[PDB]
Amino acid sequence: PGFGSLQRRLLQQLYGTLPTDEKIIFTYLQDCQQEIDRIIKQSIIQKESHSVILVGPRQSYKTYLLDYELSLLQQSYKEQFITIRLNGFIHSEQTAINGIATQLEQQLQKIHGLTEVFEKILLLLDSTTITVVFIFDEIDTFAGPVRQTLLYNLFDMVEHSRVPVCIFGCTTKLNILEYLEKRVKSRFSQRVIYMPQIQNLDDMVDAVRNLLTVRSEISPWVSQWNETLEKELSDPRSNLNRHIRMNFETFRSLPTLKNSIIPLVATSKNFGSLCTAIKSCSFLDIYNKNQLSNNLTGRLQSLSDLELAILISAARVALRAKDGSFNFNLAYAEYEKMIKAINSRIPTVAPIKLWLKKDVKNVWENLVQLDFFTEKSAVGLRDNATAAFYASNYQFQGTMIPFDLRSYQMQIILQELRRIIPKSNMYYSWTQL
Amino acid sequence: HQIVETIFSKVKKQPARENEFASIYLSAYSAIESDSATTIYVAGTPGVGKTLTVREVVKELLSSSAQREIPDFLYVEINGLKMVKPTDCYETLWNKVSGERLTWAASMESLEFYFKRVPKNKKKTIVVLLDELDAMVTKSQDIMYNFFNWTTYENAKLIVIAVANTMDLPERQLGNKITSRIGFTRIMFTGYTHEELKNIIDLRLKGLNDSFFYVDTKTGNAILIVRKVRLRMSADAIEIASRKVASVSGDARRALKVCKRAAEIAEKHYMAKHGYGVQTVHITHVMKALNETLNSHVITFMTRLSFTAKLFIYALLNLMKKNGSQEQELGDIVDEIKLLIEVNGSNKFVMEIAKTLFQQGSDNISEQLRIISWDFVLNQLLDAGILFKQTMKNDRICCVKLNISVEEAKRAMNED
Amino acid sequence: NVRMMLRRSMYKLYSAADAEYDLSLVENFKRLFGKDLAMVFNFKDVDSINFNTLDNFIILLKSAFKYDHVKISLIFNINTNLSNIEKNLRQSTIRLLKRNYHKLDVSSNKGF
Amino acid sequence: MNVTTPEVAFREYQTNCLASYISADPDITPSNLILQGYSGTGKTYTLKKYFNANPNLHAVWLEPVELVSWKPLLQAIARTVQYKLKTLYPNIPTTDYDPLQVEEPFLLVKTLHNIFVQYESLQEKTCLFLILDGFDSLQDLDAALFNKYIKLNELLPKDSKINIKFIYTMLETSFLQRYSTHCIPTVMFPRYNVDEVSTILVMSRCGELMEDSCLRKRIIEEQITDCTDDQFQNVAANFIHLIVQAFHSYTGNDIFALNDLIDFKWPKYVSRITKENIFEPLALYKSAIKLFLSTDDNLSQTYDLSIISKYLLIASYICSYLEPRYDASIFSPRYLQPSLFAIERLLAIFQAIFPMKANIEVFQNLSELHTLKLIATTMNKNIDYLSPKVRWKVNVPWEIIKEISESVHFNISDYF
Ligand SMILES: Nc1ncnc2c1ncn2[C@@H]1O[C@H](COP(=O)(O)OP(=O)(O)OP(=O)(O)O)[C@@H](O)[C@H]1O
Ligand SMILES: Nc1ncnc2c1ncn2[C@@H]1O[C@H](COP(=O)(O)OP(=O)(O)OP(=O)(O)O)[C@@H](O)[C@H]1O
Ligand SMILES: Nc1ncnc2c1ncn2[C@@H]1O[C@H](COP(=O)(O)OP(=O)(O)OP(=O)(O)O)[C@@H](O)[C@H]1O
Repeated sequence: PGFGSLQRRLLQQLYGTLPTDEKIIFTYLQDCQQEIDRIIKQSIIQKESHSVILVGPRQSYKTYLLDYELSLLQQSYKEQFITIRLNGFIHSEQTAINGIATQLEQQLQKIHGLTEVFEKILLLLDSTTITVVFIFDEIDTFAGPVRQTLLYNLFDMVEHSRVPVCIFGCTTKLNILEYLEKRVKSRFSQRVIYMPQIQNLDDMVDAVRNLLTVRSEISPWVSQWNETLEKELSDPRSNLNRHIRMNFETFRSLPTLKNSIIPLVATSKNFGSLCTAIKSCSFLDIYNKNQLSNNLTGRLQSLSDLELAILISAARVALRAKDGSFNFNLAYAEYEKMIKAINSRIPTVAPIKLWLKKDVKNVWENLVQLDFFTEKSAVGLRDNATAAFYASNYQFQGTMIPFDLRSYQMQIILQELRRIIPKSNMYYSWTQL
Repeated sequence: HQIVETIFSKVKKQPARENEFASIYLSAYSAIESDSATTIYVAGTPGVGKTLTVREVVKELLSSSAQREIPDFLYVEINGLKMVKPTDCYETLWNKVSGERLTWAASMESLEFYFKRVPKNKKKTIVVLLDELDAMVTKSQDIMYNFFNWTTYENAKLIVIAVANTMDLPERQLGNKITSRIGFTRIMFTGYTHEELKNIIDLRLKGLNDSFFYVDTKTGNAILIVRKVRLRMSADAIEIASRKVASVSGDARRALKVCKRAAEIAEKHYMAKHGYGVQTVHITHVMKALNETLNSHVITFMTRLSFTAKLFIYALLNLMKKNGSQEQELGDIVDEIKLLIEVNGSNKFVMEIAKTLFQQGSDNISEQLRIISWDFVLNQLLDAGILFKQTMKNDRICCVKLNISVEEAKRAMNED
Repeated sequence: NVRMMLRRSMYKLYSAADAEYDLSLVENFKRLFGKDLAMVFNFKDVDSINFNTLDNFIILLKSAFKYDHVKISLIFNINTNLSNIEKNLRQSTIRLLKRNYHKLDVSSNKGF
Repeated sequence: MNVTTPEVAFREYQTNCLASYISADPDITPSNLILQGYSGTGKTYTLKKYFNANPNLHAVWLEPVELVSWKPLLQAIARTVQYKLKTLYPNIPTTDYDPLQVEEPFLLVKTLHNIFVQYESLQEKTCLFLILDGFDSLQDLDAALFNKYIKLNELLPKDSKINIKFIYTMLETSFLQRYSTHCIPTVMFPRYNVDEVSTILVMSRCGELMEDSCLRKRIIEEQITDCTDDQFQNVAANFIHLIVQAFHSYTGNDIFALNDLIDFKWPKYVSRITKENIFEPLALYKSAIKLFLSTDDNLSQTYDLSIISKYLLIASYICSYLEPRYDASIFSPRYLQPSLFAIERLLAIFQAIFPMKANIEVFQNLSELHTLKLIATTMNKNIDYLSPKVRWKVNVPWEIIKEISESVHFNISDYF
């Protein structure tokens, strides 16, 4: 019964929504964390004006630091900062202004209980007085070839506002200083901060230690949990340590490892079960193979005999072709030819079905949907709504020409088939030309 | 809590365009005093002092109007990058001149009627500043045309000043109709020299260099004139700042920002050693600001990438060498990585690295056609802007190209 | 496209109902007009319709059978032989159609 | 917090994964969750099966399949969330917001914020599991759409007592691989094995067929005396195994096609049932053989055409598959798509092969063929036959041209 308390405590720490007094800052992040915190405190406590962009890939803990700093400062300066949040994906170049207008009023309501828009905002702040905080995710989206009036005004307000003004930007591009136009680039304070990447296995081991340890006596098994965690992080031959090393070698986004670990803690039913699972550490293999179950090999292992034979025949035509193109007629011709060959190599007796061309249509439809084939020049999923509009307006020839003559290209080359297809398969001998 | 200011606060808190000021004022005074209408064109790179000089000219013309050397006039300031829509210019201009709130179509016609038809004696002189004029360009370029066209009307009594990126823009982008009206009245602002940047910094810090302060030993709060402390900034530090910035851009803001950055660095040095007699801002403080402006994080970030990303870039470079091409299909790279693994396959740990890359070190996973996290690193390089990928829903014929320069990639691979 | 098809079908349905623009109109039809709905979709010329759009629109209409107050009937006008449709539609849709279908010749040359 | 788990067969791992990431406390659940699997994988079945065992979870169900574009998808979220909140907690005084006012995602965020503020008086923080089934099945879809719903709830105020916890279901793998860097918790559905599909069909569609009217007739007609429900179950079960083993290489491993085949062939198989057919299903197989020898998914002298039309369609095929080089020699690439040609060639070849001059009946038959779509043109809208830009091609396979040649006694087989 009491195991549930610790099991929930572990998950609550894992998701990261801890109280500011209980929250964790990883060691390798602390330098940039203090660099950000100094600017934030200068802008809020000491009424300075600044503009900063944070750099780093997605899931690099970039916004977590800002959230931690604001949650810290809300304890002592609750009445002295206003936060404005804008996201590049949701807010367009039009909807940003309305978002700012609504959020300013929303903050002011709980506080009290564009040539002139920004100036009137400043005048309202002056007449009601508080430091205005701007947070931007996906700066590159705002910094596109579309006119950058929003950031142009925001960075101009830094050294001209009668009210303290601070701007934080978030993006993953490294060429940010070329994304921003020369007009905007000039006005920006250019104190670019690059998030510290994990660069040693010691960094990741310490991050795991910080993340999974329990610092308070929530449960009587907290001492056992911390000790077991440190033991498994200590012995180099631990299964968990091996998996952590593999993660570090493969990809260095820590939240991926966090999300991988979450099911292990969540599924645990008892402390003994938790200890056995974390020692064996076998369920990460199951998770990883399920991550791989809908890959090319996973889809290929599920096909039927006739589907596999038609796939092999299509691959052979693609291989013989100069451009790799093929169609239904050639595929069925090769299927008939290989069935004839297989029958011929079986001696005739003195006194295998070639499926009808109509029945093979269902097999063709199955394979086209499972993405083993693709249309000659299929762009696939378009990038943006305007591209989707122009795509849906147009009528492609490949959708009009008959089912038997649509041109396709192959995704699994015959060599990959020979790697994957078991040799016990009857059609395996045709995986060679 | 009290706002604590250290000795460096005044340095962070805190005359070069007189000839340009005189030239603009001379033309403006001649046109305004004669009750005429004309178009004034201003161009230059950002941060050289265009807008500030124009504001100084306008303020001094108002001073002349206060002295009644010239008659009264009305000033309107418009920035092209502050408008929500281009049509708002017509509404805003008529709103300031007349106080009305008509639509853009009515206001544009009202402005056309006002400048052309209304008698001169029934008007007040109007001066308009169209900041970021090149940002107001529409498909029909009417904003570029109509405002300057109204200055050709002798009854307008209208003065229009425009700020644009380039001097020869009317010839490069506008028609002969607009270009002739603008004519010869154009003025250009050139970026400052290093000594001018040094002079501006010294002027901003005229009363602060070598000055004494009273500084609270318990909090670090400083009062310009508890113990007596002095502050200084190295002249060579200013010189190396001025020379570096002037070799990069004429933007005066960068030179001011560097001094603020250097002062902030010195402030950190002061606070770190004290843990809250002359505080000289040293050339190392300036060079630190210059270093972060020049150095690029690309190479170190690449050297800090995971193993799979480095292997991807190495294989792509190997294909670039073996093919002499700029882009390689994933059909090439996926099996070129296999080739590079196989060539060294005679080594024992190559078996373990293959088990990691193709079965993730588990027996329950069968052979994969992609290395583990192929998609992850492929997207991550695209997310960081390192890599360029073309849209195609085929996982083999899709082409991949480096966005970064080749030599820095080679250097990053060498350091592994 | 399917977007236009559903919109126009709902427009005609609403016009008829008010003479006495999406699937919610079918869902809320009884709560609006108090009567059950029976739809007869008359495909006036199958041989000229983009079979992809029709194939997807049939699957779209397939969701309407969740409602107990709606019934649908489809009429196909074919100039060529019946098998010309079988080549162009996907075999998933043919299995939907085949469960309840009737075949009728309306030519004027019926046996002299 | 603890959530009970239904025993969904062949989805045990995914049921455990949905026991994870879903709980009463919003501090123990993620902002986004994706379940992925191709059609006929059980995701819509399994998710509803899991929610049907834990009513306390407040789930909202929507289907982009019905909602054609993104505007209906946005509006339905607000509508259904508002209605569900009224259904759950009615006593709180609230004010309605029109779901048709949601024209932008920002407006969706605004409306959600307003609704949660209206419920702020709630004692405890609670989850709101908004569910979207088949996100990629949306017909008006683009890549940039999904990020807008990934990064949505962080714009909501975290103080709100109601927290939205999105759940998505997806079909394609090429959709997931553009969003792998986000590390979103993902639960995967692989295609079922044959042993799984057969048992799923036996468990699901056995009793429904077992008591249909068709058997309600035949049982009495054959005067079965010792029949019990177990015999019914076994006899019905044998049918599914027979159809699966007969048509597995044709359908594949899809439940839908097997269900449709069972639906079509079940009355006919029941028809063959006699007194001696039950208790020996081998005889049932040995009498209904022709059901298992043809798919019978077909919807039903195949073409009855005029002689002029027949020869026109012969000549058009000759034009479409004979290279233009041979028109001056023979008369004086089957697997490939047909090449284009001109009417001038068609008329000449038709005149050269018919056993006719230029009476209107020839052109009438040609236009009839085009209306029959036995011959295609290079246009889609506003057909303009007489315009010179249009070109012609054959839309008929060889297997029909051969029969036409036989019916008109022509020898196309000797021209190639
Ligand atoms: N309020 C929060 N509480 C707990 N964890 C959080 C919070 N906000 C973010 N995180 C953590 O942040 C990690 C991902 O990084 P983060 O959210 O900071 O990046 P981001 O802002 O999405 O990045 P980018 O804009 O560069 O794509 C996740 O592992 C998540 O747990
Ligand atoms: N001669 C100068 N002396 C002091 N400060 C100057 C001088 N020239 C420019 N500055 C500083 O540069 C700032 C920007 O100047 P200004 O508004 O004229 O920009 P600009 O040259 O038109 O360029 P941008 O297009 O980037 O606005 C001013 O606020 C001022 O502090
Ligand atoms: N474990 C199972 N046991 C029994 N029946 C199952 C099982 N899994 C799936 N099914 C069957 O699968 C059928 C198809 O529903 P399913 O949930 O598979 O659709 P789907 O893959 O979400 O479809 P779509 O992509 O068209 O929305 C259901 O009618 C259900 O009976």
